[PDB]
Amino acid sequence: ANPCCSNPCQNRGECMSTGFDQYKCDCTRTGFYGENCTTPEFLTRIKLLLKPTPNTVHYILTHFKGVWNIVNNIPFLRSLIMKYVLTSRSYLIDSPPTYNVHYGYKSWEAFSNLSYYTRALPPVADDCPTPMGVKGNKELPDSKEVLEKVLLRREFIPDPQGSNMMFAFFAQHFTHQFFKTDHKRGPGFTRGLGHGVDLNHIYGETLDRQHKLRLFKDGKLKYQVIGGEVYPPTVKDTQVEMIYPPHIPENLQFAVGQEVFGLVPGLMMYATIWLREHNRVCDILKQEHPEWGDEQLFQTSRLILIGETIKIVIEDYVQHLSGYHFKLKFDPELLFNQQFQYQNRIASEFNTLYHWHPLLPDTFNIEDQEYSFKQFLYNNSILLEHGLTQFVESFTRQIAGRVAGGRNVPIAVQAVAKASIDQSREMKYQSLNEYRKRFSLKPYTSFEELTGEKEMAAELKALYSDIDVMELYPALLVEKPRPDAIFGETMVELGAPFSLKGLMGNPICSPQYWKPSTFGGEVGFKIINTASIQSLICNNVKGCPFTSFNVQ
Amino acid sequence: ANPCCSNPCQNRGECMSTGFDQYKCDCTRTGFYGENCTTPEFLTRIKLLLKPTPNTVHYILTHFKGVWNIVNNIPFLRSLIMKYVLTSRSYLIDSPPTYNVHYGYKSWEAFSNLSYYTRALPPVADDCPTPMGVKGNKELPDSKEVLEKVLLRREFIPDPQGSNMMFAFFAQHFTHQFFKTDHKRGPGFTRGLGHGVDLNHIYGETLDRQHKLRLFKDGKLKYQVIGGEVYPPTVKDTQVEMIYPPHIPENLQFAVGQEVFGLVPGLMMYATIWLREHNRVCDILKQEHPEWGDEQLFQTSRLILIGETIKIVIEDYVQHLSGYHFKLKFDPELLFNQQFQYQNRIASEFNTLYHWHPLLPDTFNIEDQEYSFKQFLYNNSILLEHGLTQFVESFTRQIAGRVAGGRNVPIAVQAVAKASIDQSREMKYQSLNEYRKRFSLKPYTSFEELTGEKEMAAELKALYSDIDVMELYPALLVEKPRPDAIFGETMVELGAPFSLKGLMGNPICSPQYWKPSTFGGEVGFKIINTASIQSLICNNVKGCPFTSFNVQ
Ligand code: HEM
Ligand code: HEM
Ligand SMILES: *[C@@H]1O[C@H](CO)[C@@H](O[C@@H]2O[C@H](CO)[C@@H](O[C@@H]3O[C@H](CO)[C@@H](O)[C@H](O)[C@H]3NC(C)=O)[C@H](O)[C@H]2NC(C)=O)[C@H](O)[C@H]1NC(C)=O
Ligand SMILES: *[C@@H]1O[C@H](CO)[C@@H](O[C@@H]2O[C@H](CO)[C@@H](O[C@@H]3O[C@H](CO)[C@@H](O)[C@H](O)[C@H]3NC(C)=O)[C@H](O)[C@H]2NC(C)=O)[C@H](O)[C@H]1NC(C)=O
Ligand SMILES: CC(C)(C)c1cc2c(cc1Cl)C=C(C(=O)O)[C@@H](C(F)(F)F)O2
Ligand SMILES: CC(C)(C)c1cc2c(cc1Cl)C=C(C(=O)O)[C@@H](C(F)(F)F)O2
Ligand SMILES: CCCCCCCCO[C@@H]1O[C@H](CO)[C@@H](O)[C@H](O)[C@H]1O
Ligand SMILES: *[C@@H]1O[C@H](CO)[C@@H](O)[C@H](O)[C@H]1NC(C)=O
Ligand SMILES: *[C@@H]1O[C@H](CO)[C@@H](O)[C@H](O)[C@H]1NC(C)=O
Ligand SMILES: *[C@H]1O[C@H](CO)[C@@H](O)[C@H](O)[C@H]1NC(C)=O
Ligand SMILES: *[C@H]1O[C@H](CO)[C@@H](O)[C@H](O)[C@H]1NC(C)=O
Repeated sequence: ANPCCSNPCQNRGECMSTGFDQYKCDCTRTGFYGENCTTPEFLTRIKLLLKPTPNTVHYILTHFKGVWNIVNNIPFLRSLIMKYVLTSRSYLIDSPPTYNVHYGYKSWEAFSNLSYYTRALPPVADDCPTPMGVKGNKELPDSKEVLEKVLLRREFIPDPQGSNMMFAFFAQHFTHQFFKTDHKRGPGFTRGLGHGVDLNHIYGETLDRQHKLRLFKDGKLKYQVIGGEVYPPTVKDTQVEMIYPPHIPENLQFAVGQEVFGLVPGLMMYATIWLREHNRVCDILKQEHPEWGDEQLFQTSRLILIGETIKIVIEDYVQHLSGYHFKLKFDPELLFNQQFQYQNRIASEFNTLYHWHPLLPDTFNIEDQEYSFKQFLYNNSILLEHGLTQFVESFTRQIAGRVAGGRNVPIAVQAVAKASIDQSREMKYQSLNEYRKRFSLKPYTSFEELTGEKEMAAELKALYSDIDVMELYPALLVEKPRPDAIFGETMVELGAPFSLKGLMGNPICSPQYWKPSTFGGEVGFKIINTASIQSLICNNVKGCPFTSFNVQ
Repeated sequence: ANPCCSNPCQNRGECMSTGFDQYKCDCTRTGFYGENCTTPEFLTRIKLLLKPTPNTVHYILTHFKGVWNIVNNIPFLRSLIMKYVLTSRSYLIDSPPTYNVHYGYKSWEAFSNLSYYTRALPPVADDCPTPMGVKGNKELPDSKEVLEKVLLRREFIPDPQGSNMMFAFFAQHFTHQFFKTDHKRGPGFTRGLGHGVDLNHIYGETLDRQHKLRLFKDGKLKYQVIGGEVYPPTVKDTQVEMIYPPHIPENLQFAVGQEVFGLVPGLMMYATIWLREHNRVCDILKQEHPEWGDEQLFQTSRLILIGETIKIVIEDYVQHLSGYHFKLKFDPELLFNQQFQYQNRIASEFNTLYHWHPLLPDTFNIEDQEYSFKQFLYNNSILLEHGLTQFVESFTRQIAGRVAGGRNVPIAVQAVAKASIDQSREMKYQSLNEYRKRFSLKPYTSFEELTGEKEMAAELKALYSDIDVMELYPALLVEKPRPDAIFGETMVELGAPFSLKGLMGNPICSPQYWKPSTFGGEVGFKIINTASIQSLICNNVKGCPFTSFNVQ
């Protein structure tokens, strides 16, 4: 009987109850007034008429290759354009943060406690008649049925943007430093207390773990040689807890920063490349500074690789996803005269939307073999057999699957995609349309509008009845794609504002950090400002193989 | 060894070592260039010709009362002047933070680890030949020697600005939520992980402790009634940990946020006052929101009390130090069109500079009683015998001591003063003049200029030999005060920027937090926006006694 269950307040205003059956919207700063904040101020009307849509802005950025080439080669214009991509999205995220799984009103508990993931929209209250609020049946549809009807794979669908296994395993590698759900406490809690890109997946969370993995000479990380080739050290040597099953022998239990990376050989491939990069950067700084000791050689090297990570994510990874002919840029200076809060907190909804399991193929194709999931998982024997070089050639070739578009989730991993739906409801996620309004988008008026077709749309109607009851995770994996694109509209417009805050809100982008002495001089600063996915591979893998986040 | 020991790089330039005996300065965004960042850019010269000194500004806000009398009453103007006091300060503090006691270069470990206090200037390196880097003798003067000669009180010196014991105990009480040193680890570490105004001294550091302190009905805090007067609850009842000497009987072991507050009866005064307040705010919030439950009551009250703390801090407490005829405002909307980061980290030098033990009188005077240190400390029966009303009346009347100007630390607490000296040296603090430069003040050119007299200057020159080797903390309590003022130049110009960062950087002062609905309605917002020390006492002390931070 909470009178805010129906989400009455609009355009980002806030609902407060003023009696057992009465509510009241606080419209402050929202550019609208009236009972439910639906009447615009004069200025706000003009702003709306002149502002374009996400789908129109997408057209321009993905057409006119000749105009964008002129723009891409004038340094001054390129910067101005990129500034606009950055600034036009900051307002979409709340920072300092606000809600979480247990708090639908701003509290000190919801602000102070770094073990929760924060939330873009608050959770439906426990005393609301229906799960979404006051719309829909008493219980949501069966998740197993949604899994089977519109998510699972029949015939493999490839990414028409030509993504590959270098890209998928890099997605999985990067993200698994900040997305680390503490399943003991629940779906809405986290073990990455750094909230953002601290490279804990190489160096460890605690100080205790960090020291076990360090050599204490020349700033380096422990390692071992097998087959005349540098690999991570063992568990028997170092004492770092890893999640292996007991039938793995001692000499194959590798130790790295992220306790879970032993369970896939693609994770452990990047694992070894990033480790090699650290020790390579140690050698560079050592020559520049023979006066430096072990700690400063280490602590500076970590700063450089946080620089490299962010650089590649913006100019190779997000560049590849985007589709754009415009060349994106990592250059923190664009924000020094703007209103940016250098800070971040991981949103539950960012974790949920990044479950891109439809990328994974039915088999894994290295050299002359086709490995199955049961053969691939837990099996580092494969790595040593083939070597880093063969892995890179082979995974640059193999094509990954389409995320949006529906019905392309691998059966090996059906359990996982079902968990995504169940844990959403358990965390009390508001509906798709309330989430699209939250990020300034037009609500879908039908299931056919969502999927751009008739078969899955017809299924989804029968199961949900009202389009305003449709859920976020499933909608993302079924949404109509952009032309020859990997993703739909909702994925990108929610995904991007979350991502940019965790990349640019890193303290090394802050004015007082972003200067050459921070990283050991000009020589260091240049590693960050010329890093790429192709050089990361070439510097650290025998014979310097060609690579890319797309098939050729 | 280290070729940056002599502190070459001026104007905030950062020193780096490019080999065993050769350095380099990073002048990025300083305004200067050249080997040591000393050659000014054109606009920098121009700005230094127009900027007035801090003493010029001080004189202007403390004269012209007929002109400030009009400004105050015309709200348009008032706001423009506050916005000047707020923004003129901001360039001084590093936010995100940078250094700490172990790291004199920037590092993930220094940024990431919330257990340290931060550092405004970096530590002096270990392998430097002297304590201040290169200047002075092998070792500093004997701290006993320093303490006895210029710091200890001979005869009591009253504060010319009329500061009383209400102000003494508000200072101690208020700041002991974020100055909470971890003496097992060492002086550069903290137990206060909110690095700010979270009010852990009323509610607790951990969710564990807070729950033990709460009533779980109407959002209230637990309490007991002794002779018709409401006091905090026992340790028996709560199970919360406090620090009492063995002889204290079960019924006088009170339970409060900060575990150390039982030791001093003046602290217990304010802890009982704010507890009565919290519960008072709950009763109001229930007449308004009879729908609400226990969590939402407790949590909105705790948000409201934070705002009252900040309100009273700026418009009574800091207003009283200032001596200004102009009336300060607490208004978060003044920073909504400025660049300002909404975060903070407490800094060692803030901790050190706020050891204002010269405030303490020779005895604590209540009704017709003059209690000694020995009698006053650890003895809460004194508070139960006289009662809140009479504690307030007595403390509104009793003048506290002058801090600056020398020779006013009372003997009882001399070991504290010495420790302040010795711990600074332990934490490798730099010189006084290195700190004055850092906050854009003029370095002192002699001990006589610093003190404004002859006798202490001669004894200090005899000990230190060179003005450039003088230490920060003893300097603060020796400094020539402003005309009839409690402090001098240095204390304020370092103090104010650190503090405004802790007041205004509070998450409750951002755009998304600062609006009626965060505080449960317009009623709740009114309780912050008309808060004062006078009303805090009036509503929570029997007979609404008159109070103030200065003797009539
Ligand atoms: C063979 C490779 C993979 C396997 C075996 C796998 C399987 C799993 C499993 C079992 C979970 C735990 C879910 C739960 O218990 O509820 C998980 C989490 C997750 N996966 Fe994968 N997945 C793989 C590849 C990927 C890829 C390519 C991505 C794309 C970036 C991805 C994204 C995620 C995300 C975001 C989570 C949640 C992380 C967290 O909250 O802790 N996964 N995966
Ligand atoms: C009148 C009774 C007081 C006594 C007996 C006293 C004595 C002491 C002692 C023994 C310590 C170190 C041990 C501890 O943490 O308990 C200390 C530290 C300190 N004192 Fe006091 N003091 C008194 C009042 C004040 C006042 C009026 C102020 C004014 C602001 C003040 C400011 C501080 C500060 C900021 C610290 C450092 C605390 C920390 O870092 O944890 N004290 N004092
Ligand atoms: C961030 O929020 C979390 C959720 O509130 C806190 O984690 C919770 O800490 C509680 C104790 O401080 C646990 O409460 C349980 O309480 C009973 C009653 O006293 C105890 O017997 C139980 O042992 C205790 N724990 C368990 C596991 O039963 C909560 O369980 C615990 N976690 C969860 C998921 O609820 C964090 O402490 C908080 N952060 C901070 C700094 O306080
Ligand atoms: C933030 O900073 C603090 C300083 O680095 C950390 O506190 C230190 O944690 C260490 C744990 O790794 C303690 O180590 C002691 O010393 C040896 C070193 O080899 C260990 O084996 C011992 O087990 C350990 N204990 C004893 C009794 O020797 C440090 O002593 C400890 N304290 C201090 C004052 O330095 C914090 O851990 C750190 N937090 C994080 C998250 O990084
Ligand atoms: C808007 C634009 C340029 C297309 C864009 C696309 C992005 C990202 C950022 C931007 Cl600005 C970051 C992404 C990530 O971090 O994975 C992904 C995202 F789908 F959002 F998840 O693609
Ligand atoms: C510049 C002006 C207005 C005089 C000023 C004075 C202050 C403070 C803030 C300002 Cl803006 C805060 C203070 C504190 O927190 O105790 C003290 C300080 F001495 F600085 F420590 O007095
Ligand atoms: C009450 C604390 C003083 C006892 C310790 C002896 C310190 C001696 O110090 C002397 O004190 C004289 C009298 O105040 C001053 O005139 C001298 O300048 C000073 O050197
Ligand atoms: C693991 O990989 C090895 C090496 O190719 C292979 O022979 C073996 O069958 C795999 N083991 C399992 C349990 O699948
Ligand atoms: C504390 O003061 C009271 C008077 O209020 C006195 O009776 C008592 O002796 C003192 N207590 C102790 C433990 O010294
Ligand atoms: C808000 O709009 C109007 C009042 O202007 C009212 O008819 C409507 O019922 C209000 N809110 C909802 C959720 O219907
Ligand atoms: C910096 O100042 C000048 C260079 O202009 C040089 O003579 C001097 O020795 C340098 N170092 C120091 C410590 O002043």
